[PDB]
Amino acid sequence: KKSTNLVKNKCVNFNFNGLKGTGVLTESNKKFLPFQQFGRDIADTTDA
Amino acid sequence: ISVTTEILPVSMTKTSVDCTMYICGDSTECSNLLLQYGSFCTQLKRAL
Repeated sequence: KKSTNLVKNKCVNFNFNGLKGTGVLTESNKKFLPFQQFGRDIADTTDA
Repeated sequence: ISVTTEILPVSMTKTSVDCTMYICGDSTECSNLLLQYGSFCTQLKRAL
């Protein structure tokens, strides 16, 4: 694969480690743990 | 001389739904596949 700079606050396509999606990315105030990679909402769709 | 209270509902909240966002979401291939089923969306929209 290749790599590309990170853009924020614009609706874009993203491919994070095989996770494909379309949306806008924003800085987060959430706190994770060293054994976690991403979070989920009620409908088991990624949010962070 | 007595005063009594009665309560009666009148109205109800109004909702609207989107087909493609709920069923497919952010994937175009699902939309192109769903275009070949029917016109259930028209019925749902008319009822709502």
